[PDB]
Amino acid sequence: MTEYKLVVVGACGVGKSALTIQLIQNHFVDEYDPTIEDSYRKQVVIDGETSLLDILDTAGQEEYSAMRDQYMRTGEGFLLVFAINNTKSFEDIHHYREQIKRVKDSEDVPMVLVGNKSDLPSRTVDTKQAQDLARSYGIPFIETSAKTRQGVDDAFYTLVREIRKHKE
Ligand SMILES: *CCC(=O)N1CCN(c2ncnc3cc(-c4ccccc4F)c(Cl)cc23)CC1
Ligand SMILES: Nc1nc2c(ncn2[C@@H]2O[C@H](COP(=O)(O)OP(=O)(O)O)[C@@H](O)[C@H]2O)c(=O)[nH]1
Ligand SMILES: [Ca+2]
Ligand SMILES: [Ca+2]
Repeated sequence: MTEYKLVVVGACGVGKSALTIQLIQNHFVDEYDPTIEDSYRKQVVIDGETSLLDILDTAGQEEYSAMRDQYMRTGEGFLLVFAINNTKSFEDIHHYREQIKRVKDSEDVPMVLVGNKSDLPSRTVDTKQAQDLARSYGIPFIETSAKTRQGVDDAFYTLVREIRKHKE
């Protein structure tokens, strides 16, 4: 039925590929090529409605390109991923949201804030601080672990729900 282009963004090392490969292939990768950018496709039923998801896992370099902008424009929703043990990656969220706003030429873009690595005890970003950030953005916040699979489906499916809400 409906096709959704989902884009997974966030700093290096936060778990973007690990989340995406869990969702698609149902295993946890311990180290995956940090530069590679690929898309993945999956059909899922969400709220009784079949959804064909096309998921772009971002990586590459810390640089502007017209080519990356082109692909980011195709996205209909974005996962803003940080790691709960990496404060810099949380500080970086703001940058990704701003660059999304730029390429979509919209401040109302479907997004979900994802705090990954929830299985690690050594947390440095409090749930409250991330919840307050998500509240300021008007988006959901979901804690995940690509390692245990806690919240992985929920994060992607909540982003599809956000895209559906926005399209109406
Ligand atoms: C370790 C490799 C990795 O995961 N990344 C490389 C650095 N990336 C990155 N660095 C800075 N800026 C961005 C900006 C974007 C972006 C551009 C336009 C719209 C939306 C958007 F997120 C991206 Cl895709 C990656 C950047 C990515 C992480
Ligand atoms: N403990 C833990 N490690 C994770 C989790 N997600 C990713 N990692 C690890 O963190 C590192 C970076 O993951 P990766 O998916 O390559 O990050 P990316 O640069 O954002 O794509 C790898 O060692 C992964 O195994 C998680 O939820 N829990
Ligand atoms: Ca990656
Ligand atoms: Ca909103």
